[PDB]
Amino acid sequence: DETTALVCDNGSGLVKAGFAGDDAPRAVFPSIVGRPRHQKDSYVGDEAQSKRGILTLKYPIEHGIITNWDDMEKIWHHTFYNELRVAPEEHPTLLTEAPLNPKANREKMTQIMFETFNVPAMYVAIQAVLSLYASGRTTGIVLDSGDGVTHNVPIYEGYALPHAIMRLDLAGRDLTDYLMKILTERGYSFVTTAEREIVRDIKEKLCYVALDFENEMATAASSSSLEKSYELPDGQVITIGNERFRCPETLFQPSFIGMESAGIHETTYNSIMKCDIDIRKDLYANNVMSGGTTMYPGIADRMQKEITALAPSTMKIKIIAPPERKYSVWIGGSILASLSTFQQMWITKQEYDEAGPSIVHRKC
Amino acid sequence: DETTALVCDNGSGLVKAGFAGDDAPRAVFPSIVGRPRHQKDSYVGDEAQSKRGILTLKYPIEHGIITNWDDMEKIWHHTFYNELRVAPEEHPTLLTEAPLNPKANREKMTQIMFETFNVPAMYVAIQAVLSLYASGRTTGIVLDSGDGVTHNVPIYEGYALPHAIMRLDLAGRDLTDYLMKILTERGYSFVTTAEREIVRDIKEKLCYVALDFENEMATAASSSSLEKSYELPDGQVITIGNERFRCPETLFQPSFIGMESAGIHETTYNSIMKCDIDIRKDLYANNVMSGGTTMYPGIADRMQKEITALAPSTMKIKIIAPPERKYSVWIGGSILASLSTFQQMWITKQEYDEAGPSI
Amino acid sequence: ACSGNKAALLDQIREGAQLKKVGRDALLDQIRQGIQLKKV
Ligand SMILES: Nc1ncnc2c1ncn2[C@@H]1O[C@H](COP(=O)(O)OP(=O)(O)OP(=O)(O)O)[C@@H](O)[C@H]1O
Ligand SMILES: Nc1ncnc2c1ncn2[C@@H]1O[C@H](COP(=O)(O)OP(=O)(O)OP(=O)(O)O)[C@@H](O)[C@H]1O
Ligand SMILES: [Ca+2]
Ligand SMILES: [Ca+2]
Repeated sequence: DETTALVCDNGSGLVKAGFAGDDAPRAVFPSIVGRPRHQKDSYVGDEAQSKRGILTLKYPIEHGIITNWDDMEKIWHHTFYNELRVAPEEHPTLLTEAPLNPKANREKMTQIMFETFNVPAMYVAIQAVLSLYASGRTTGIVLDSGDGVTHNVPIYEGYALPHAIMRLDLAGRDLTDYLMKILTERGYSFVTTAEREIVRDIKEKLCYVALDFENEMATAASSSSLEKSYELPDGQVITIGNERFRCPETLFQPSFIGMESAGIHETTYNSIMKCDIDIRKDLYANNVMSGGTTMYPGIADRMQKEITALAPSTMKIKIIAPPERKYSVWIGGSILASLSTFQQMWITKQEYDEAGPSIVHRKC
Repeated sequence: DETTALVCDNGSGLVKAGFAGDDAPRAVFPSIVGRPRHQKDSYVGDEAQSKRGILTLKYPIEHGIITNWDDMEKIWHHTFYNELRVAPEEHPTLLTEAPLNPKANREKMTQIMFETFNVPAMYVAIQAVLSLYASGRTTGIVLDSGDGVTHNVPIYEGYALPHAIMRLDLAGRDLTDYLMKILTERGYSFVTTAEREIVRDIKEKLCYVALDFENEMATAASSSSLEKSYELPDGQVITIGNERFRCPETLFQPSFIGMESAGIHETTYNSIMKCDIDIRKDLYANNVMSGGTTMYPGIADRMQKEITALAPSTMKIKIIAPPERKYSVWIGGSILASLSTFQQMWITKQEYDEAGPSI
Repeated sequence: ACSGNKAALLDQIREGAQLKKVGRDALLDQIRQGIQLKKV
């Protein structure tokens, strides 16, 4: 793969990167950069936490938005030179951004890609949209939930609807936190050295969503139907019960981590209600879920149930949970970038040299 | 053994040298060089002290640091040509250095090895680390105590932690001195001609560490439980009692030779305290001891006791005293140099010719 | 795009399409492993 396009999706927690045309990211590494805590000069990814002990670790991406441009540069460098092993100047590069990304950010990003990395061509696409594309639709409402943030994004004919976007500062990073908390409140000594890592694995291995939380609690109270076990490496085995479904419940009841916000079913319903009454039909029947925090077993049907209850009785609801939705966004991009009707949509270095960083903002 | 790697650990008092892959140094000789006191041109090792009488003896290594580069050259020459009987230019050579070795020294050493000895490849490794390796660990705190100096070295994942290193200019060379002193203060005429030698043998044969110094003194005061005897060659037999454990006690109480420094238990504890709070657990449970001055019977348990008292009650402590710790460092190197994941870590003459000593 | 080009891109997307099917740490690990040493 040379003279081919690159796809780079920068999550709050995870970076996904690869080549357009590929069915999956060749590179998935933690979105973190570490510099020597005292006085080589920088580390990124797995190696940065491997040596967390002698570095100050930082996260360029907070809430899905880029906040540290220097550190973000180191991430992109590590992406091209160290992960993909490619030269940016001979690959058009597609990049992804959060809904509601400020214009100054988009331009700052376009500006770096050109001046600093000297890529021949580039494009910025909104993450949620790519997810939708990945499913083969151009109309619907996406629920993207990654490590740092959660959005509801209504989309109509390839264009998102900014007035109707719902943002929720609750994602997997805080769900892992919640689980770590509870687990400990039951005598399980957990810290960050290496525990934080285990707590996350338990999360993705054992947690699931209850179709009926009140009802599911009573089950785990009257039998051991729902107990499951996890042997730590130390050796100490531990058992989990209602904790398996109480942790993800936080997505529907944020008041579990004490957030007086509303749950993803409500924000999904509110988001649709915020749209043209004539396209609601299309939206209700096209809930596409993306992100790693949507991977919980049972979340699709819980959502289906919750929404059927909020909406009109006559409307047909539908939830689409691609088994690959952990990587939907990236896949969405992988597809786009490879299509031929898209090849005219690239921003060329030439175009940028004439107009300026502002040559990356279109309406319609 | 040809085209194989060489391992060379230069102590303040002793040089250890051999071949990588071997379980022990084929050559262990005094780290001293003697030149004609008045006017062949140089002697090294056992032969140099054999003829001390007509030479000026000198020690290139003081405090574990190389201070005389000319003399150090003669040592390395004697190592290759006269001990190992090898040619440097056909053997990668691994060398050892003290914690906190100045960069100019390391480079000066790399520079000699290449320009003067023309070895194909070389590596410099920190002595304490090798000891740790020898024990099969890559994380822990080493207590290296040889003839000239004592260090506490905290190490995490193969890398030492320089901010946390504790140096103590008290080792076996001064313990032998202390013992020589006392012994004499009891009517035993001891000088250097050949006595100094005996005093050292008595040290390594009879000295040990008390688990409870105050308590051990009272024992040797109320009975002869702890007396032991040593026949000199002259013939004159001599008896030792509390001197057997008072001599090593100097490691825990430097105020015995009038050093207002703190003991190895304290510096060990201080060294750990100087580290990241998250790796202290690993360190406390991995005290590896190396050097010939750690060979005293009872030192492992004294240390275990002393540290349990300084540290949190909840922390698990552990002392590892390899029976081979006299040679840990060298062994540590012997192992390293032979490993295959290491063969890319060598500094090649080529690499040196391009960049410079700073490579 | 804001032109008649956007409709074909859109249509193309819905259509579908496949996607091609896809030193210090080792030294460290080796050390811990252990080793035998020729006897002298
Ligand atoms: N099987 C699983 N079950 C539950 N959670 C999972 C699973 N797999 C991954 N996750 C969670 O998904 C999160 C990462 O997902 P993703 O890569 O979509 O987010 P991101 O793009 O890095 O961040 P964001 O999109 O919030 O900016 C992690 O917090 C991880 O715990
Ligand atoms: N069995 C023993 N009991 C006590 N001391 C011993 C014993 N064997 C050796 N020693 C002492 O160990 C010292 C030499 O140890 P070692 O070879 O580790 O030091 P070195 O590397 O030459 O010097 P340094 O490490 O201080 O620069 C000598 O002073 C010797 O008296
Ligand atoms: Ca994301
Ligand atoms: Ca030494």
